[PDB]
Amino acid sequence: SALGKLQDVVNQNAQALNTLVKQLSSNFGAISSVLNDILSRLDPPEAEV
Amino acid sequence: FCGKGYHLMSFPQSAPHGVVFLHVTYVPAQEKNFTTAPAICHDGKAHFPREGVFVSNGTHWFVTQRNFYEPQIITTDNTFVSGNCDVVIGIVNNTVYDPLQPEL
Amino acid sequence: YTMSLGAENSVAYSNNSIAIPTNFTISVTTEILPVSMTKTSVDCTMYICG
Amino acid sequence: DSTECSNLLLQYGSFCTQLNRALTGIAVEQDKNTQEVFAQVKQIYKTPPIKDFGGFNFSQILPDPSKPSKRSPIEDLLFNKVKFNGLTVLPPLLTDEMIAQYTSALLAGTITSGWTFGAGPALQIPFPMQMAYRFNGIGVTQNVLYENQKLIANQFNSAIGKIQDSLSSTP
Ligand SMILES: *[C@@H]1O[C@H](CO)[C@@H](O[C@@H]2O[C@H](CO)[C@@H](O)[C@H](O)[C@H]2NC(C)=O)[C@H](O)[C@H]1NC(C)=O
Ligand SMILES: *[C@@H]1O[C@H](CO)[C@@H](O[C@@H]2O[C@H](CO)[C@@H](O)[C@H](O)[C@H]2NC(C)=O)[C@H](O)[C@H]1NC(C)=O
Ligand SMILES: *[C@@H]1O[C@H](CO)[C@@H](O)[C@H](O)[C@H]1NC(C)=O
Ligand SMILES: *[C@@H]1O[C@H](CO)[C@@H](O)[C@H](O)[C@H]1NC(C)=O
Ligand SMILES: *[C@@H]1O[C@H](CO)[C@@H](O)[C@H](O)[C@H]1NC(C)=O
Ligand SMILES: *[C@@H]1O[C@H](CO)[C@@H](O)[C@H](O)[C@H]1NC(C)=O
Repeated sequence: SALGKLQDVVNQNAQALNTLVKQLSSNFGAISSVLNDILSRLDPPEAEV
Repeated sequence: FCGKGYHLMSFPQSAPHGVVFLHVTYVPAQEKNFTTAPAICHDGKAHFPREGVFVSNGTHWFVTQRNFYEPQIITTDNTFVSGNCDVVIGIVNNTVYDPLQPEL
Repeated sequence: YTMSLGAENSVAYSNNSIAIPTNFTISVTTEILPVSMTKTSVDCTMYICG
Repeated sequence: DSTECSNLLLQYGSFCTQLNRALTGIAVEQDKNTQEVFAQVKQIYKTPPIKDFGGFNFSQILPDPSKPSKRSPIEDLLFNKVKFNGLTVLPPLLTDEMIAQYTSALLAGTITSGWTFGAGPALQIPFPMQMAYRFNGIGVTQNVLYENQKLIANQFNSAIGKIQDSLSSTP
């Protein structure tokens, strides 16, 4: 644990990026987290929503 | 600021996204008990140490540097005089040697 | 348990007693500090809309 | 406690996890802050039974044993002067009593051994002699203190008394 001070910085930043990327798998209330599924399934007036 | 103890020097080492400092310090060891006094009374005059502190081994008085025990004879060359022996609290009676005396 | 804050120690204080080191040790200690982070960058439009 | 809301909340990803982690990090830091300031001694130093420091009185900063909290007169003054929604408060690792103990160890160390305990072993020195060294530090010869010891002790003792009077009054 001698160099925990430096490792902690690396770990915190890696964690932040992993979270940022994982959020792209969330729906946020949308029918799908995948943008292509929305465009393929719905006509423009509904896809935009 | 630069490690525990009395700072002597430091050496940098580089590290991944950071720096490591190796701090070299002086640490006192193996202390001994001595009897002390604020001043020495001689010829009605109060003598104070110029650099160190007055200590006694139980029978004899010496003056030594503060951070390392290295006892020396109390002389006019390592003390200074200020005032008489009436003011200082805890002043003790001890001869102060004058290096010129043996010459004259 | 209730933690202790360290060993108890009382200094042999008196009005005419002094302690003086007769020896010393050279000690070397290490101190580690962070200086920088990974320089990340994100393309907003690409992240959001691909 | 609504299941319908909870199921909808899950669709927003890990926002809640991030928020919980941020607050946990702060809570931990608060104990690190206290530890760094107060826990600077590896030993708990005690003052002598006989408070003879050459006329220098420290009774207002040293622990008062008549108090259950074992706080000084000044500390006691300082302390007197200053869920339904899933909100909680966590206790500090160190209690007020433990912090007070650290402070008293620092005071006992300074009074009996000057600065030596902060850089190694605690080495006893007469308080008047410690002050004499501190006078040298500021470019004043030692004899100035020894020849004015009563005056210096009196000025010191009065200054400390003024501190308590100021704090107890100024709102
Ligand atoms: C000051 O301390 C040093 C150790 O830090 C002493 O040196 C050691 O002395 C012992 C014998 O008593 C040897 O066996 C060790 O090998 C020595 N160590 C080193 C690094 O030399 C030194 O003698 C002490 N000085 C005095 C006056 O006691
Ligand atoms: C150190 O100072 C304190 C505070 O001035 C002294 O306590 C006072 O002592 C007198 C005489 O017994 C009492 O009448 C006061 O009421 C005390 N004041 C407080 C706040 O308690 C204490 O006596 C002094 N110690 C020495 C050795 O002089
Ligand atoms: C100095 O004397 C005290 C007792 O008054 C003793 O406890 C302490 O260990 C002594 N210090 C040394 C270095 O011998
Ligand atoms: C004090 O030092 C002197 C000079 O070295 C020596 O003659 C004397 O015996 C010492 N006294 C004691 C108690 O060691
Ligand atoms: C120490 O206190 C005693 C009284 O117990 C006194 O006679 C002596 O002169 C004092 N010494 C110093 C250095 O203050
Ligand atoms: C020091 O010596 C003087 C005489 O030169 C004497 O009057 C005085 O009482 C002595 N002080 C002590 C503490 O013995």
